[PDB]
Amino acid sequence: MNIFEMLRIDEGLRLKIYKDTEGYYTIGIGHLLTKSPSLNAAKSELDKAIGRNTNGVITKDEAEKLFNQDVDAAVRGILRNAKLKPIYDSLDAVRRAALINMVFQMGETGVAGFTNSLRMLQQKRWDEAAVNLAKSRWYNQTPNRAKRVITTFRTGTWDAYKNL
Ligand SMILES: [Cl-]
Ligand SMILES: [Cl-]
Ligand SMILES: [K+]
Repeated sequence: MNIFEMLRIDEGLRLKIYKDTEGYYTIGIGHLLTKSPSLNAAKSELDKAIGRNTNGVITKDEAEKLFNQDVDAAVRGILRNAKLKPIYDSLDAVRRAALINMVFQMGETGVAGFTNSLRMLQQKRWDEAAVNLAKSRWYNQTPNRAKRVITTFRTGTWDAYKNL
């Protein structure tokens, strides 16, 4: 297991524009296109992102290319953020993937807002961090995914993803 495999499980793979859990146009492996309710806007983006006039469908290789970029951008965002960098630096590699996962799903700004959870993580109070992380809109809206990510932070193992 690794961050790519982890996120592939959590986000799935769809080759045509679809709506994510929040109702937002997305494609490939969780690549958010826009928060706009306009499909045309989403199609625009798709074309910009892939570099060609697509008509809302992409190939698997194209989906994987956006995913590679997206994982890299999440790591990049954590590293540039004053609130997240120290947390990321303090973690082991399995927990680092859990944080990248959160940032991919909600964005740098979003995760940096998790102040208290972040502090418990940096303190390495795993059980407490896990309880705290669950007290969130994130957990309530995507509880199965959240539980997976939280278990990863709690244990430092991939047990939540094995068998998937
Ligand atoms: Cl993009
Ligand atoms: Cl879920
Ligand atoms: K998805």
